[PDB]
Amino acid sequence: MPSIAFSGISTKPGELEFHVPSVLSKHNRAGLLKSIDFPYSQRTIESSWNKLHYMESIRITPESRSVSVLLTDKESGDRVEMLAMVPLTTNKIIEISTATTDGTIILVTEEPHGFFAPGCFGKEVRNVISSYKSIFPHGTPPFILIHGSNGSVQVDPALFEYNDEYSVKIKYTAIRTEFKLFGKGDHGWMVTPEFPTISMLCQVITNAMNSAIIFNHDDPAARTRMYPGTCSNTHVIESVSGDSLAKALLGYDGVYAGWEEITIPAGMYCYGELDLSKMIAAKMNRWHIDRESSIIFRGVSGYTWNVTLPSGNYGTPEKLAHCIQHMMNMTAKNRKNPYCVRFTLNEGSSHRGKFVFVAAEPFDLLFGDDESIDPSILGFEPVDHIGRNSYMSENDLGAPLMKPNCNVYDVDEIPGTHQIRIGRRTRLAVDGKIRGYSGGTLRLNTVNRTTGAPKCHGMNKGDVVTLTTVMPAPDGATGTKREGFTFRAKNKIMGVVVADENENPDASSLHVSVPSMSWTLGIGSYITIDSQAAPISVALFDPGKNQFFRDSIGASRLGFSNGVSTGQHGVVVSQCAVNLEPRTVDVSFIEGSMTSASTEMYNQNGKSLITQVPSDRSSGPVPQGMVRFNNALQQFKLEFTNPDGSPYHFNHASLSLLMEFDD
Amino acid sequence: YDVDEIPGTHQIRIGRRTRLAVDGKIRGYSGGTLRLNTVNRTTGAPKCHGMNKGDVVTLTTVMPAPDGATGTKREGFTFRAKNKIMGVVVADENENPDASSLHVSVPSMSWTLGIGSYITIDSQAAPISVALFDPGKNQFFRDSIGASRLGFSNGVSTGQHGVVVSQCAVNLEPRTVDVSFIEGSMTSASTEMYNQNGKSLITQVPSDRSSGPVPQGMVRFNNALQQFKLEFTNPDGSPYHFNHASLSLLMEFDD
Amino acid sequence: GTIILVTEEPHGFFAPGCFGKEVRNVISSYKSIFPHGTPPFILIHGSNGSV
Amino acid sequence: ITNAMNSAIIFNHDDPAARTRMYPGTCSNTHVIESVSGDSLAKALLGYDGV
Amino acid sequence: INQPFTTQVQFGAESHITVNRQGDLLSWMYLKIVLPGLKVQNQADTVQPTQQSFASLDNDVAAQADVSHVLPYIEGAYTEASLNTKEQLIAEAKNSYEAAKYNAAPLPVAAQMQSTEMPDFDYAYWTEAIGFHLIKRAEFKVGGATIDTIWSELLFAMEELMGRAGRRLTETIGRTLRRPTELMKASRQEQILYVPLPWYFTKHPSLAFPLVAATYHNIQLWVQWAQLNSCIIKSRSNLVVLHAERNVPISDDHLRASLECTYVHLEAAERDALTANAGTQLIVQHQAHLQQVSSNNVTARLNFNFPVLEFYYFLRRKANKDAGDHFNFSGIGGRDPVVSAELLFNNTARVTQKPAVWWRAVQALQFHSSAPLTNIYSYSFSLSPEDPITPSGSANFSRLDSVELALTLQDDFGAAHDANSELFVFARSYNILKFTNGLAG
Repeated sequence: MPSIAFSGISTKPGELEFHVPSVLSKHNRAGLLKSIDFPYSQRTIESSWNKLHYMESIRITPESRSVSVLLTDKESGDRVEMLAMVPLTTNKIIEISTATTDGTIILVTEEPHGFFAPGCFGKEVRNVISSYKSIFPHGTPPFILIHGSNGSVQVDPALFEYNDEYSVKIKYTAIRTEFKLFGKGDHGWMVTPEFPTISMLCQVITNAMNSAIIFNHDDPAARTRMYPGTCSNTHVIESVSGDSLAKALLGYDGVYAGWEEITIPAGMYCYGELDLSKMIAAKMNRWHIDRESSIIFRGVSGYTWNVTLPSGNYGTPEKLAHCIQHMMNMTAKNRKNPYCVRFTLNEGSSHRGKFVFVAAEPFDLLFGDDESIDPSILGFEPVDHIGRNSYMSENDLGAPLMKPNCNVYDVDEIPGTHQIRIGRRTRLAVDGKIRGYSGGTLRLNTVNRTTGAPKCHGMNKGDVVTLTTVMPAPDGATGTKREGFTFRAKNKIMGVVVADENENPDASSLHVSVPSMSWTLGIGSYITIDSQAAPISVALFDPGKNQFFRDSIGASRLGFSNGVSTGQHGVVVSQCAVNLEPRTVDVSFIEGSMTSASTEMYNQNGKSLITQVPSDRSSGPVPQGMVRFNNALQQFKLEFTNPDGSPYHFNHASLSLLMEFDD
Repeated sequence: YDVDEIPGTHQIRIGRRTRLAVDGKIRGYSGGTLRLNTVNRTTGAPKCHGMNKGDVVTLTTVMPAPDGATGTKREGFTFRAKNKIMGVVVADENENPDASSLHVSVPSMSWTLGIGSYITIDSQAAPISVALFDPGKNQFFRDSIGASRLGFSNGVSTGQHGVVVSQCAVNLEPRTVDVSFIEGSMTSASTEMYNQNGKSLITQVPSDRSSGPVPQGMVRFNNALQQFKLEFTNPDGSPYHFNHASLSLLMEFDD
Repeated sequence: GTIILVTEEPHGFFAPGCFGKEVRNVISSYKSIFPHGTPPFILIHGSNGSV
Repeated sequence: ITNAMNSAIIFNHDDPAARTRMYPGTCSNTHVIESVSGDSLAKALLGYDGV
Repeated sequence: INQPFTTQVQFGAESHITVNRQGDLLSWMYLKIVLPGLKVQNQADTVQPTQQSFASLDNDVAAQADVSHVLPYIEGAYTEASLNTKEQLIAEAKNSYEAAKYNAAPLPVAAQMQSTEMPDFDYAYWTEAIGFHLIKRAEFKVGGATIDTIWSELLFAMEELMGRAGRRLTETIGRTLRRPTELMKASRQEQILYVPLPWYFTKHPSLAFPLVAATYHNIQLWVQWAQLNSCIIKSRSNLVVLHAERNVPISDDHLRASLECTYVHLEAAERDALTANAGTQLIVQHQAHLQQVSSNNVTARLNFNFPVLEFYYFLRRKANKDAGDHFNFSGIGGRDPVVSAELLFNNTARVTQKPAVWWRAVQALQFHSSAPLTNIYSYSFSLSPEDPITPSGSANFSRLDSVELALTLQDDFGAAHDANSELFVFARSYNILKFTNGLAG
């Protein structure tokens, strides 16, 4: 019995090919595997499985609200188009007509209101918003009017009557206690809640379809499916169309397109060198700066400037780039060499891009200085970038796909259960200094309640905010006492965050459409601004369980079940302990390399194994594996599989095996 | 260079330190050559500059002292140019090479007015390339520590910013030792154990004493044996180093 | 209005034309070989600094 | 060096092998490489089997 | 009868089917493949832009590789030239290169400037002959033993040589004869392909596989699928490729396939006779030698076994493979990659050095139903290698100590950008399949 050492270098995950010397290529030999020198080179997180997918609440916008279904009648062959329109999260009122002889008011909206589904298949016109009372959690108001002189007003959806696609009737008596003046020229906002889950959105679309068509979301599969409901006997579904919502729900074999993606760096997270929980939190909070941080740069004159970035949520890389650009140009005072800072998307990508710093003259970015901001936020290495007029980040960063995160997350492992928890931080209200009020819009500079420094607010167009008189400073506040603007309303003052086309988007400048009050008397004074915190849903799948989430870290590794996990309070907890430990590796022959190998070892799936490599070098030697070869062997291929069935990653490590052959 | 193991990935990093500029006291200027004594920017003591003939340096007016500087305030020579002042480090055949004496060919300016004053001198920092090979992979790098031990691939790894990082974690742990017969000591030995290369093994010694006893190995000898030779190989195929240690083995023979 | 710059050592900027090829400026190729922003050539001793 | 050779001769460095190799480029049809000489650079690049 | 796979069908995976016993013999076998229609969207407009990379026409790696070979022959300031001036300089350098290497007379520059009229809109398409390219390997198994193996490259070579006039597989495999505009048109909608699997039993009715005689063996087809990244070409590098109906990024689970088998039902007397005595069938098996090419001189050591009827060989440039042109067996600038070849048995010339045209055109003219449109070379030991039932010559490679195919390739083949070009050699060999007591081997 000659023993032969075989050495191989893996060119592919999970597969090694070995050449048998011609001296041994005789027919009908048993090979005993004596030992494997296994490299244990597979990372806890590999570049092939480093994604986590999550979402907050689903906002309905003018571009993402409609699903159309073409139905064909089975008897006549006639074609009927069926449109579901979902109500907008925020819709502006453009006119309020005064009282017909019956005391009804007509409210005219900027966009089609979507409150009434057209009567179809002999059904009456259905109020879609009336169904929100049964779909949303208890205490969620189905509908709010903003701009009442008395504050925000919850209105029963059943009090609305259809007038046309852009206008609704309501009895003045239903709203009389609250309607005392819409200001001349700003008629306020219609507000509906954002959807906590795809399942709740599918129930509203089903109701807007008068249950002629049923939309169901399967959380275990992370898939939306459409079925014929009450029209199933009379009509066939021919096709589906619609806006960005229809494409998002159905365009990817029912997988929702609005999942935010984080990429975790490949590495060892089981040995305590890298903290996976902190890394997930850092990647979810990519556009949140916890503390005031400095960018250090030097111009051609040899003068070094320090630029202090405001703390808070920038929301998008473009808002961050623009803030850096603005602050660099203000600090350098030099109109002759304007610094330009931009985020640039990669060709063919909608959401991956790089930071680019440009000036007319050469300048240096001092990112190797310990007082500088962590350059990894900007995708740069922590080294000084010198002697160029242009710098582009080495690393690709992800911009938000739909809506930037309104939450900031902590990710921690629960002591004693070892369960991962993804929890939103307590959202702190911001103080806003009143800069001006014109045309129903209040202009505010947002500041940190503790320090009084500028604070990036993370709010976006169509966000609904609550306005209060300046709240007492938090315990341990170091900032100066702020003079509060005092206002009183019967109900909560709400406002809608609006874009202003005329002002540079400083991430600390906040513009809000607000009820007509004496806001001009408050110029220079402060108010407190709060916004609602969103739920979180996390989509996690083990390898091969879902075709869209194939590059996911794995549900089982993070202690999750395969599917969508939702936290209504912005907190999701794993069902099981986190398991990042190296796992056993099943070693088998690749089918078709041999017409017949007998083994005594089988895995749980009945697959023939040569051996099982232990999780680590300390667990003992690799078990001996007897293999019988029925034919003359010139070459054989070995397959190395993880217990999840994924291919083992050799990371360019070599492997050596010792086989003893019978005579 | 700083060399460190990256926390949580266990990857070795060979990184250049931030090259600190040196202050140079102007001693003299003659024939386009500026003569400088180099000093530490923090302490003001003499500092060896590491620069050599043909090095290209940038000259600036004395920069502000670093934070936490303990040295006395230095009087800076002020000069202005539209572009960066560069100079070439030159040898001076007439001066003893004190590693703190720096001679630079510089543009013709009023440098003689700066005698006794200070300027700041900076030089570009180089990239690094590291050549690492496992035993037997390259005939020239045969005495290399091994690419795989340091988490490197076999070959040249280049860091354009003077920083190179290993692809994998460092693995310095003792590895298993393959035990086999030397070919030609025996006309035929049958074994049930083979390594990954198809080489017949007697046994595989574990990485350490704590991993368990050495597996039993059955060997059949077809001939009368007066002597045998054993080969002990690491998993990389390199010979095991006994370091003058003795080894004992127990064999049971059939009757 | 041309200036001649005379060097201490052979400048090596021009490869001789061979095999029917024209004389090639070797330094002109540094713009495509070196990383972006590396100057292929600098003159030192300008009264205005490096060029 | 390949550009200074007008691509008549191609110099390639193989980083995995840490070896420099020389090949006939545009002269491959008309000429044969007889020998290589030069200063310390030629010896440094080619004298040790391309190491 | 159409039958689903026993395992999931996906790009880059292996799938198998256990063939049902719905008749007494198995005759024809087709892989029915369903490919979705393709659409494209800009990466900037996509909510999830992360997809596998595809070959793109704005990054023509094959054209860049061809330009790299003529760079030493470009006279003047190429780097600083306008685009139209660079195209002129490349066409002039091509004349100088071809004059120096081949003593070719110069072509007028205007005749070398073939604008392929590419459409001024965004598209993606399935690669040429996608029905063959999808089948990286298929194995016909009986009782767990592999009876025969076929490869994508072999299927294409077999259709080139044995494909009869008026019965070419064009539509059935998604082949347009390299007309990109037709591939684009076809790729906008769902495609149903019927790829014939040319097993020994599909070649003649008397060779139909006797299911009744093999009752105790499972019959299986195993298929290794091509990776999705290799199956698609796009107009531009920054495009995301979408499933045209579902409006989602194209993914590995969008491959659908089934097996269409023709069963034969026999009269009871013939069925009983065949069950009692199916005896032996003469079979043709396929063997493969696959080699990387890094030099203009290549020796392939053909370790094939059994009585070999014939062999095929051809080369693929790395640049053609990387461009997604998987069945482009041409050399540099579309030339013949082989200058000459020699066949040696035990270091003795069995066929002395012959030029490429002899191996490609003369061998095809003598022994095959068709001449190949691509650079496929053949050699037959058989007078009629396409006759599945009548042996007409062979060489027994199991009795030769060495069989060497020595190739002289074109200049610079396997150099620089074409390092790791591929040599394919396929052989057809006789064996015997025996049926006894409900078993086959």
